[PDB]
Amino acid sequence: GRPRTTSFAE
Amino acid sequence: RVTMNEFEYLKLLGKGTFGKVILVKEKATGRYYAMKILKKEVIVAKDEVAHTLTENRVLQNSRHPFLTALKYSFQTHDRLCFVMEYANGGELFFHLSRERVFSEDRARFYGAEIVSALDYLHSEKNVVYRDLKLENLMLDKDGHIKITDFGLCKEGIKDGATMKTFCGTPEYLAPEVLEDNDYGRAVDWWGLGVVMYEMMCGRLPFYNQDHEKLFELILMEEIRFPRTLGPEAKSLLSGLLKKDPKQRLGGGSEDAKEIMQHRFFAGIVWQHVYEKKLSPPFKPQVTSETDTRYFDEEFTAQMITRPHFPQFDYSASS
Ligand SMILES: CCOCCN(C[C@@H](O)CN1CCC[C@@]2(CCc3c(ccc4[nH]ncc34)O2)C1)S(=O)(=O)c1c(C)cccc1C
Repeated sequence: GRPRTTSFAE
Repeated sequence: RVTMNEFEYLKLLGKGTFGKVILVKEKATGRYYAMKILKKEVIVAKDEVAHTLTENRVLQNSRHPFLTALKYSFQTHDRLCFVMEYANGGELFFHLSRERVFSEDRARFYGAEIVSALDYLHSEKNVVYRDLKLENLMLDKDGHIKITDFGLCKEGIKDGATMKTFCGTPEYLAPEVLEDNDYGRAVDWWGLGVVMYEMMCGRLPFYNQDHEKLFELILMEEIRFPRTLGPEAKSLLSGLLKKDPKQRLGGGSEDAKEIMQHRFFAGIVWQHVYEKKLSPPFKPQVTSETDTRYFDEEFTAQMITRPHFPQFDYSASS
């Protein structure tokens, strides 16, 4: 299903 | 205790912007581990230093059946290395990329183990995890959950204490975080809700490729419920995906205790969950110690090739 996601912080 | 040369480098498990994870064997013990190898220059360049040190502390300080265990940390001139227990089952993301939907029983089993782990993080460690997602959830050789990737954790967070950092994974961000409000530990139950939704429904509850459209859905749209979903599953998902954290299941003083009591979990003896006395729904089917069938061929088919991080180096004891 969905593409791999990416963790982040601002 | 250890260096780069105490290990054999067998199979690439994954690779990203910050480095790679390699299935390794400890020369002295014959034991297999997963070594996360991060590029110091990238970590510095992306301002990831405090996250890496946070992941290190949280891993060191935690002991739980459903949290990934750390054996060694050390560093080189240009590298940071975490030697963690190897989870031959890969990511939940791997499995849901192939199955599409788990049964309610199977989703309940993983959900109970995740609750067990987050309850421990909140209650015992005063930690809020903040990055629950299919990619950060692994299965060990017996089919039990292992949470990974503690770099986004908030430490020293008690009961209702609040947090400010805009962080996590866009698809999984809770409404109160998108509202630019101070938020508490109930963000973790939102993340549990999105993961349970994905497991039982086979899609994210909110999705657009565009982040602004995605964030709008999260803030504005009620969740849809596939007609296959039973009433207690619907109720659980509905309660975990309450947009107001004060109304969310687990959003009060009792935290995880409120989720544990929910009728979706009616079969479940929580002490048996912790003691791992409940039969896993899936046991990874491996033919050897080095069978990496639950990691993407894209990675496993590949051949293997400035500052001091203070107080990073570590070796486990008991
Ligand atoms: C402080 C910021 O660094 C962190 C940012 N990265 C995030 C990754 O850690 C995501 N993880 C999510 C869970 C699975 C991975 C790979 C397999 C694995 C572990 C952890 C413990 C394990 N035990 N057994 C296997 C195993 O990590 C990658 S990454 O994006 O660079 C990256 C990706 C996508 C893929 C592979 C390696 C890396 C480093």
